[PDB]
Formats: sequence, structure tokens, C-alpha cells
Amino acid sequence: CFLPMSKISIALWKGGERFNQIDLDEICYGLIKEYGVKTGLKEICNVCLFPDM
Amino acid sequence: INVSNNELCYQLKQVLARKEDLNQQIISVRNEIQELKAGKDWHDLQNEQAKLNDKVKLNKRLN
Amino acid sequence: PYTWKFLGISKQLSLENGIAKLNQLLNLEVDLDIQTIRVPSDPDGGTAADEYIRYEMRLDISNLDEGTYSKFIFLGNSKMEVPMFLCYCGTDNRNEVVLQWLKAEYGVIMWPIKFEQKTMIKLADASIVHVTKENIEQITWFSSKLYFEPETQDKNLRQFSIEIPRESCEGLALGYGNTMHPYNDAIVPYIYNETGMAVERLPLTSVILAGHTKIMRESIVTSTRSLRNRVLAVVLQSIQF
Amino acid sequence: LRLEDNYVPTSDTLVVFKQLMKLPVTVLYDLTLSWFAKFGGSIYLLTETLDLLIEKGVRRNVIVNRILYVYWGLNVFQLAEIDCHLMISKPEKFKWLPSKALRGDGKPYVVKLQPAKFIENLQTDLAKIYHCHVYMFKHPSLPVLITRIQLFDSNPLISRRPYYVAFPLNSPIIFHSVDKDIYARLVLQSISRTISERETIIFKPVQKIPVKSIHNIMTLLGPSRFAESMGPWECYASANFERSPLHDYKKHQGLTGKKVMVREFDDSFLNDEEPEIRRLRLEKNMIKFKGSASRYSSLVPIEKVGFTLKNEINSRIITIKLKFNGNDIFGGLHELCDKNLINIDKVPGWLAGENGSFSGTIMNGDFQREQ
Repeated sequence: CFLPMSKISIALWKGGERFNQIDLDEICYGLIKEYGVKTGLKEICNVCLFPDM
Repeated sequence: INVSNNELCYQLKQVLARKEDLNQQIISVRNEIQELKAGKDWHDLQNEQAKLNDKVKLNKRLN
Repeated sequence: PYTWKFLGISKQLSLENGIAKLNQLLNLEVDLDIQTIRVPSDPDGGTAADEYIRYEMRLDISNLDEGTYSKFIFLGNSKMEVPMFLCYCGTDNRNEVVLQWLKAEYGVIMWPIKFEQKTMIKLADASIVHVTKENIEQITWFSSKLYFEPETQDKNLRQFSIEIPRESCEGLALGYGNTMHPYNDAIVPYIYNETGMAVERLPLTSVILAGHTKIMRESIVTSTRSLRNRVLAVVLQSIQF
Repeated sequence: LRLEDNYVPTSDTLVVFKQLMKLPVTVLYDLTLSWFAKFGGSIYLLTETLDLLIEKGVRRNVIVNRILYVYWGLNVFQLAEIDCHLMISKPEKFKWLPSKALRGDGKPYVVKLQPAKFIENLQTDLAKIYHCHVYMFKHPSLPVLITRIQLFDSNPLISRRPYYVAFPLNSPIIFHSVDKDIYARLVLQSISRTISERETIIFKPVQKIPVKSIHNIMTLLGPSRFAESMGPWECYASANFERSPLHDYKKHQGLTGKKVMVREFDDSFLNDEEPEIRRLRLEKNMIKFKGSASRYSSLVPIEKVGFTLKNEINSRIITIKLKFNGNDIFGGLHELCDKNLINIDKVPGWLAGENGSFSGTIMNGDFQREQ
């Protein structure tokens, strides 16, 4: 291809250290695949909040 | 030899008729196989099974 | 299967006289009823140039065969330019001997009638207007199958047909409005509006209805023996000058 | 029991004489050279004999007696070559019938086949049922692959009608010769099974009415720019109206302007000299029934077309059923319009010639084909 392709990846931190990258990559890939871009990121920050569920 | 030749001619005609019938049956069975293995319902259930497996994997890892 | 050939008649004549000469030349007996019929018996005609005198010269013979059975339906009017004509069916020799007698006795001029396109349109309009005994015109419908047969270079387009089903015909008739002429006010403007093919100028060959009639350019094939009054009225109106 | 090329069938000699008399002399020379190089019978010593024969200007009868009486049928491969060269020579005799290649959900699958490994696979699939022989060559002008599939029976071997399957190079539409016997379904089903090799392909037929030549079916439904436009949109399939952006602007249709005629929109046709206006009227008919500018026949001759117009007035579905016939339908329609019998202001697009050789209905102003 020759169009400028974009890349989206996320990373977490529990204060102590970074989390594993394979499960976070699979989770963000599946969440973007299932919801979208403008909706998937809201869901991933809502699940990284995790105050209730 | 003459009467058995007439008998074998009649039986060979019956055998050729059964051979044509088995040819038609083979063609019908293989056509049903090729229509069932590439049908829309098979691909639809395949995609739905793949989506259910991906959803249960995502739900397990998110939990 | 009664193919009605059509011939013309030059001079107005009565038929009550001279029929005994046909009986003497034929050694048979024929009945010639005098029906003073009149088209659209509804009172919007003025009772002027609307009546005709019909002479159904039947041949009351043994009806074991239909090809030898031949009627002779006539028509006349004492107001138009060409007053009379006839139409005959069958394949008998009696048709030839009676046209011989008609040429010999009264001294008239006979010629076959060729059809136009608008004449065929008016015949398809008139062959479905059914007359009932309650002095009104109820209109049946038929899944008509039009036909064309043009001649082009290298026989490009040989023949092509326009077929309209019955419910579609009734829908076009009820959507146009209440009129006694569907096939010249509704369908032909609809075909011109949706296709651009003006069927008045295209070469017609066989306006065929749904097994009921078969209008051609040289004859009319029907299923029953009798022919309606408006059909012969339109035919007699067509051959005027 | 898959028959090889060295087997000879039992056919009448005079019909092969009649077939081989329909070919020129140089293709007969090429056929003799190739057959003697591959099989022979009765090196370069016998080649100069025909080289001297064709130099003297002999007729075709003495050389066809030469080829039929130095080999005395020849074999199955020689008959396949004769019949395929006869197909190349006169293409107006055959009759093709197209069929699409679907798979999976319904997305079309390009065939992308190779001529080497496909032939032995098709033969080893067909040999488990009947006696068979296949033969596959490339058309010299058009980029297609014509495969001649021949079958036999045992009352030695009575031949069948040869069945042709034409593969285009990069299209999901596969043409086969028009037949409906059980051997035709067997050959088409066997090809549908052996062309796949990774995931299964089915052959839903896209048309029911046959079409005549291979150039016509290639221009209609093969890989081509004319594959969908085909009618009044024939200008977009050749791009004769615009130039590249790197061209001159002085010779541009925006700057030069095209001579046009004012259309009429009132009903001024049913009430019926100036040769410039006559030339512009003929140019208008040429625009509507064809591209920009013999002389009546279209690009492709279409045999049979049956339309259906299902309009809707005051919630009543009013159907009509147009049917056509003849050699070239839309050319004769352009001729009938040229004699001022059809008002070209009210000729719709589907009648004009677009989606050619497709007999389908119309439901509210947009064409769709029939199965």
C-alpha cells in the first residue's frame, strides 16, 4: 500500500508496573472490532476505570 | 449357445440400464454435496460460530 | 376457428327479392332475417347515422362439419358513401357460387378489404364491448397479445410482441376513467408514454386477444360463429372515403 | 481408462473429409507437420514432399487425400485439433451460454487457473465415471482458454457430441456450450469440483438464452470495459469524449463546443426537408442507440430479449410483457427509430440497448436480471 496507514495500541499501568501486552492488545483489538473507534475507546477507558463494572 | 446368447443380451440390456441409473444417482449425490458444502446457511452458521467463539474469548479475558 | 374473410359491396341493395333465384340455382333453402340493429343503444347517438340493417344469411344444414358451415353476415346504411359490405367464413364451394350469383344478378362490384392500423385498434376496442339485454354495455377483459412484424436490413428485427395481462388492462381502464373506448384512449397512450413505440405507425400484424378473437390485417378469426354489432359497425365505418 | 492421444476412435472417414475440406492449405501444412512431429506414420525427408506440393499450387482435395491416406479416423487428438481449428475459423456456427462462479457467502471468485495442472486433474476426475479425453488451447486473438471435452460410449467406441467450456483469463464468468443432457451436467459439475482445490466453487448460471459467437460473448460478459455499459453508455467504455489532463486545452470540448439540437418536451410527435436538421436527427438517433458516431448493426448482435415493465399507477401493479426476436434486435430498433416511427424523446434506457442480452423485469425504474 501507499496510503498513510495508522496504528492504534493501548498500554496500562497499575502504579507498580506495566501490564502484559498480549492480552491488552487482544482486548483492544476485539473491542475496536466489535464496537468501533469513537465508541471502542470510550468502552476501553470505562473498563480501565472499573469502579463498578 | 443361441438361447443363452439371447438371455445374455437381455440381461446385458438390463445391466446397461442400471449403469445409466447409477450414473444419474452419482451425479445427483455429488451435486447435493457441492450445493450443501457451499450453501449460504453453512457460511452463515460458520460466521456466527466464529463470532460466538470470539465473543466468549473476549468476555473471558475481560472478566 | 371461423376465419372471417371480408369483401366489399358497391351499391345498396335489398335481399328479400332474388333469393328464390339463388334457391333455384342452389337447390337449397336459406333463411335471411332482417335485423334493424343499432349501435350504442344508449341515447347519446341522436338516432341518426347509428342504425344498420343486418342480413344474416345462414345455411341451416347438417352441422357435422364447421369448415363447410358458412354464414354470410351483411350490413348496410342509406346515408354513407359506400353503403354495404359482407363477410364470409368456411371453405365451401357455395361461397364461390353465391359470390358468382351476387356478381351476376344485381350487378355490383366486389373487392377484398385490407385493414389499417387504427382500424385494427378500433376493432380491438369494439370486440370486447359486450351488449346485454338490460340496455347497457358491460365490458369484459382479455389478456391481449399485440404483435408486430417489421422489415429491416439483413432481417435485424424480425418480429416482436407486446403482451398485456388482464388485471393490468382492467387497472389501466379503471385508472383512465369511465369511457367506452379503452384501447384507443388508455392503453395506446400508456404504451406511447412508457415505451415511445406509437402502435399506430408501427406495422401491426395480429392483435390477438386471450383466445377470444384474433384480429389480423386480412381477416378475423374468432371462437364463436356470431359477430357483434359494433365490430361490423367499425368495419363499415372504416371503408368509407 | 483415461484415453491418451495415441488411441484412435472409430468414425466415418467422409465426415472427416467434409470437415477437413473447410480449412485452408497453410493450416493443413501446419497440422501435417505437427502430427508427423508428434506421431508420424508412413523426419525432414517427407517434409520437402509437401513443401514442393504447396509450392506448385495444388488444390485442397489432393492434400486432404494425402493427410487422410498417409494415416489410415486419425486419432482423438488429431480430431480435437481439427475441430478446434474449425472453431477458430468460423465462429458463427457455435452457441455459447454463460455461467458465473460463486463461492462462500456469494462473493465472486476469479478462476486464475493454469493450463498445465488443471488438465490432468480434470481428466483423472472424469475418468472415474466415463471414458473421456480433454484438450485445451489458447485462442490466438482473444485472451481466453477454450477447452474441448469429448466423451465416449460402448455400443468399438461410439463417440458423443463434443462439449466445449471456454475459460476467460481473469473473470468469474465461465462459458459452456449449450446442452442439457446428463453428460453436460456431469462435465460442468466435474469442472466445478476440480477447479477449486482450496475452497468449493458452485456454478450458478447467469443467463438462459444462448448467444452466438465467442467475440460477442467475450465483449458482453468477459473481462472488458464494455461489460456493463453496452448501450447509450458506450462512450464511457471507450473514453473518446475526454482527453488526459496533460493534453491541450485549446482542443477541448469545453472550449470548442459541440453542435446540439433543442429538444422538444411537449407532445409534438403524433402530428406528422432541412438537411442539416436531418443530419442532426440522425446524429441524435446514433447517440441514443449507440456511442458517438453496416451502419445500423450494433457492437454486439443480440438474438432474443424478453422484457417486463411493472409500473405502479394509483396503487395498481400494471405489468406488460415485451418480447423481441431476430438477428440483431437493437440495430433493427435503431433502424425503426431512424424512419421516424419511434419517438426517441420517450425511449427509456433499458429499451435503448443497455444491459444487453439480459432479459429481466423492471420494478420502479431500475433494471434487474432474471434467474
